[PDB]
Amino acid sequence: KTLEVWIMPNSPQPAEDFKALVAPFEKAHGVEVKVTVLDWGVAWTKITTAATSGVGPDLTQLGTTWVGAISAMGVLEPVDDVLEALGGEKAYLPAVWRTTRLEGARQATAVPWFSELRAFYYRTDALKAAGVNPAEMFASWQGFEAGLARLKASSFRDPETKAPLAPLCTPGRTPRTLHNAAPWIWGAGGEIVRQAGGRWQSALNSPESLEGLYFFLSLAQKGYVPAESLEKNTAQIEADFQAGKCAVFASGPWMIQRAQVPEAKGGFAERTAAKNLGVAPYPAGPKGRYTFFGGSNLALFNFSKNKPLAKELLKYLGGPEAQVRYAQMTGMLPALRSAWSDPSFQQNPLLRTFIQAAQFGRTYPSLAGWGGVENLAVQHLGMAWDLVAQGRLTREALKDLMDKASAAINQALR
Ligand SMILES: OC[C@H]1O[C@@H](O[C@H]2[C@H](O)[C@@H](O)[C@H](O[C@H]3[C@H](O)[C@@H](O)[C@H](O[C@H]4[C@H](O)[C@@H](O)[C@H](O)O[C@@H]4CO)O[C@@H]3CO)O[C@@H]2CO)[C@H](O)[C@@H](O)[C@@H]1O
Ligand SMILES: [Cl-]
Ligand SMILES: [Cl-]
Repeated sequence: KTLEVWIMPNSPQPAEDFKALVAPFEKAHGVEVKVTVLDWGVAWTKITTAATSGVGPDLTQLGTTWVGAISAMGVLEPVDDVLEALGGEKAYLPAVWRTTRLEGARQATAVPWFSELRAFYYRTDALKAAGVNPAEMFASWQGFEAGLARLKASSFRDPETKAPLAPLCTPGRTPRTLHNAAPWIWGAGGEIVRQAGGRWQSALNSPESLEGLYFFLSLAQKGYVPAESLEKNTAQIEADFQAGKCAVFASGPWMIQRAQVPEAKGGFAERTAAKNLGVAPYPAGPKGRYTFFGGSNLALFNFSKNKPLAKELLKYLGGPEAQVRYAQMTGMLPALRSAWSDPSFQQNPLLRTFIQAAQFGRTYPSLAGWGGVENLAVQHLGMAWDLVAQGRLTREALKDLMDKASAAINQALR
């Protein structure tokens, strides 16, 4: 008679934080909530195994980009009633509302839980020593490359590591997602997929998509990303920025919360980076400013034996008080627009920078096939990183890889 909820690791002690969050719900409803944490690397497989077997929790977290795929399997309970109780369409950013459903579907299948978007963390101390004005460096693509050139030339050394800092750390290992690449594709005027003629097709091989992708990967090729970074994944690069190896690195808003937590508690409060932390939005590309905007939603399996209490929990987790409290514990942003006004978010100057970048937030379409698109894109992007690791990424070779990515994506989408 326990409600069961599956979550990902959204906070340093993620189960304890989730239990603290729901204790008022448990007391008001006379029920216990049992939480299971799934690592982000394995969550998709465990959630899809529950969807196919009918054995699983009442509720699951879903990354926003997963909602279409899980909804298309016909295993999610409608939640238009819950979203109505929370304020309906009006209560959310369009970028958040669009993740409540499979695109074109009638009925919502997911409740917004938290939002996140990407921006650049930078070392305030390293840019000052390099003579870089952050407002110029993060204005434009030309600004960004000029600032990296100045950071490469800098004699600055981290006070702890006593060594120079990489201008930019970005991972070169085959990525799990396009989160890092997408702003450069978009800033150039391109897109991952495009809807035309009542079908979706790859646009990764568009002149504009190839422009942004080449710009981004050539920064590594030009000496602004150290060879060692190419051999790392996102978690390893995050550790490198925290350990004082990187002047600039792109991530979500949670690293602000982690900068106030001791290392022994899973943050980096003691590190120089934590004490010299800036944030700047992605620079304007040729065709405008964009960043990846995502987050997580909650879904109810239609095979749950506790749908009535599970919907009350969704209403609780989706509502103002729990919205504020969980974003405070995780370092994410509320999903619910009203909750953004809390002074805990507005008066935090680093998080305010994320708040202002949300105007340029861009999302993926909520497609049934999205996983398969992203998986083919990332496997080809990996091959392009391997060329960067040889100094052999040319425009010709990047186009050849993206034409192959585009053939396989169009096959999958058909
Ligand atoms: O693509 C699916 C989905 O992605 C969402 O973005 C997720 C990322 O997928 C995920 O890798 C990222 O994970 C963070 C996590 O939130 C932090 O809590 C975690 O914090 C760590 C800490 O940084 C570590 O030092 C320590 O080891 O433990 C704690 C956690 O216990 O750091 C990781 C690493 O980046 O979280 C992203 C935001 O949820 C998108 O939002 C969504 O749209 C996509 O659908
Ligand atoms: Cl990438
Ligand atoms: Cl896109």
